Amino acid sequence: HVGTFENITAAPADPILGLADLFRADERPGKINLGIGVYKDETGKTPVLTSVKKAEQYLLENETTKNYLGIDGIPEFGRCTQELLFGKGSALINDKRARTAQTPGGTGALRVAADFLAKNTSVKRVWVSNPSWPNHKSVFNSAGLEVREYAYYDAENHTLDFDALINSLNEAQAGDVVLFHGCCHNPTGIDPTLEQWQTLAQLSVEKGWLPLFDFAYQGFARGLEEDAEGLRAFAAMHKELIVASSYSKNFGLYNERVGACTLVAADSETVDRAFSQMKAAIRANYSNPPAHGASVVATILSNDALRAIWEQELTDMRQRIQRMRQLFVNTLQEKGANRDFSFIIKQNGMFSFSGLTKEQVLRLREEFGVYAVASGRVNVAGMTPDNMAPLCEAIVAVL
Amino acid sequence: HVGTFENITAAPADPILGLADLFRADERPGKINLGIGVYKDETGKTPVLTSVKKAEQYLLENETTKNYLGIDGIPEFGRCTQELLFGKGSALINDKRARTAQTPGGTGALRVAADFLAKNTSVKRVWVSNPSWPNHKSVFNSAGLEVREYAYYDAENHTLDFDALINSLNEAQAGDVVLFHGCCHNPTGIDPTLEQWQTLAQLSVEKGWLPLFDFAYQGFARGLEEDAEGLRAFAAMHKELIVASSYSKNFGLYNERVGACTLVAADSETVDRAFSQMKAAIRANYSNPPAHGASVVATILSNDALRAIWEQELTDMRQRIQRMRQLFVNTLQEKGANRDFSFIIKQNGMFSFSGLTKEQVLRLREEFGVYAVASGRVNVAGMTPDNMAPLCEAIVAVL
Ligand SMILES: Cc1ncc(COP(=O)(O)O)c(C=O)c1O
Ligand SMILES: *Cc1c(COP(=O)(O)O)cnc(C)c1O
Repeated sequence: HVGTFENITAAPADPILGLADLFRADERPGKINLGIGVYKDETGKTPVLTSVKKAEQYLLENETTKNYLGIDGIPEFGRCTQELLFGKGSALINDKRARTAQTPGGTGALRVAADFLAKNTSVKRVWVSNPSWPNHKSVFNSAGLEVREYAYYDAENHTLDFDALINSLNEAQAGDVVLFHGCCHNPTGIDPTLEQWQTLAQLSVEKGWLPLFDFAYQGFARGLEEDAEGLRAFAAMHKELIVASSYSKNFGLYNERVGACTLVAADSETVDRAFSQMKAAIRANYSNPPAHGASVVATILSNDALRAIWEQELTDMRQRIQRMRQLFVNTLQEKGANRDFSFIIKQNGMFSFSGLTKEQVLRLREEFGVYAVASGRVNVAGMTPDNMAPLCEAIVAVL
Repeated sequence: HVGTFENITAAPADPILGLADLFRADERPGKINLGIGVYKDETGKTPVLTSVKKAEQYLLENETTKNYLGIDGIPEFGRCTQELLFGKGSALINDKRARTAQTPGGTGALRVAADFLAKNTSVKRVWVSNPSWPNHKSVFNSAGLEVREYAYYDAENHTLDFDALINSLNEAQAGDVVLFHGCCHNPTGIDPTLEQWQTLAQLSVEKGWLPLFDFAYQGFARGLEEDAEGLRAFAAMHKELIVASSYSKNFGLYNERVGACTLVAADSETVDRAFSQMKAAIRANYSNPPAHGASVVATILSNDALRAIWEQELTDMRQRIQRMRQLFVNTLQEKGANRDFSFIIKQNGMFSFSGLTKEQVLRLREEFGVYAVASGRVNVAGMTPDNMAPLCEAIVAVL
């Protein structure tokens, strides 16, 4: 008989991860990796947060069983997640209009929403920004959903092309899903202003879109509450929406897969009905979520002492990134750059388009050991005082 | 605009988890839970294994980062998993014919395999035993695969109907997937004999099936090596096969979601080619797997001192279940059951069909607070010397 795997086509190379393999292979000393997708501290390390170590020691001393969690995970983890997203006194919580499922990471939350929508609604189309996180298309496609793109990035002024965004979403029908990055847009770091959020919220209601928010970087732009203003503007006007949030970055719990899918409906009776089908899609996927990572988050957010520690560690991460953004611009200037890189200061989060062509990105990698994604995206959190000067010297040399 | 979630139908109750929710709510003090497949010790607790607590202490004091694992997880975890499945000096291992991905539990391993098959091959049908774990149909249906049933259990004699098995499977065409329980068949507890396994291994290669092994209870029938004989018979004869395994139960790591999906192809080139697509299906699902549980398992299996403790803890779990099976049969006769329950002694694992009708199972729950699955499956590992007498008095009362 002929094998079942005989004529399987090899999968293409992942953009972000395909670079990590080429970097680890590079035997040259001093190589710099700006294609990473995680945070690094002043010494180039991705440490475990102090609040997390404390929480983990408490769990080691007090856990008496590893018995299964419910399909939707730790209840306290859900309550605290909804407070972070909507605010302590949100009407969505008091009206019992939101239900939250603990998921393996923000990716798991997007996949659960995709499976839920594909199997239980007439949704057939998801609209994603161009550019966006490359994995968005894979997740919704995995459920058989068509993914269309809407305009976003003005590569001339390094700003949000709001006029083209509206025009490109003209063909988005009622009942279509429109995906928004809550804050720190990946990869451009360009976020709508509060006024622009409100315009989109109003337009979303008139057009009949189902908004889906991807919230992976709460606390990395301006602050916890500030970074949720855009979502809460939608929450105030919409009867229904979906939020896929992640704690991978703002708790440094990347490999513990800590995320949440939050479902909002018109009333308590409708969200409970819908949520039962979301739990069914989780049951047929991974059954129930991993406990350790979410227990840490729940312990920290429910303990005032630990939460004060965590919030300061998040501030330390946010402030270091802004300093590197400023130091990056000043050092490029110091090293003789004629191109204006001021837009870097105006962008939020770990990522920004350097504006380098693929040809310049290629020269950095093979000629200077500086590794960036082919799109020109660079992780500002991968920059340190020790590597800033070599990095900038390389960039200037290819401009 | 009408809502997208307005016309969603509530999901039905899970045959296993819907029962567990009822048990937690029951206020009667003498209630007994024989439903969910979770181990209980002599005191009715589900403790953390001592080896696990020690491994978790090591991790707490030596982990320096939570950085993402690779899509396929911890390497040593994958290596140790293949040794348990195939043996120390397996030809599959030395020939580099096997690839293993760490997955969120055994369920996650099933969904990953299903997603991988539905999107990269011509597989349309999956053959699952009748009866089987209820979630099997849900996992493969959600990936878009049709599920056909083949005969297995002889309800009159309480044994394996090996004739009806071979007959119903003659309708399975080449390229179809046939799911086998590696050991401790859920829910019957009847496993094929080594002679019957070898008969199925030979019939499989002839008809061109794609074997899929669900291995959730390795070490609970007779032993680690002994429980892999059936699989290792297929492995020494097949060019391709898939093994979804779980560490939820033999490590008591339920809520940390520790499993593996192992892919076997004809040669190292085909397996790496197919595995690249499996890693793609994982990326579009949960991205990468949770570390804590798998790290514990790898720490234990790689340290001879810890492993020695774990192997003894697993032996005690296996033996206690066997003692409860004997005690269960002896006590039923003591309490006046008359019917012969000797077949329970010949069944392996946690689960056994009590032979009770759905109506008797219903009476046990409403009238006596004894909670079993509607199929009559009872968890022997939930029986203790303290709850054996009330449990058996209730069963005799409904006979
Ligand atoms: C036969 C079978 N397959 C798969 C599973 C799922 O195991 P896990 O909890 O690790 O997802 C179980 C759990 O009971 C099982 O009995
Ligand atoms: C990182 C990221 C995710 C996924 O986060 P995980 O918790 O690692 O799964 C989703 N969306 C965006 C925009 C991200 O940057």
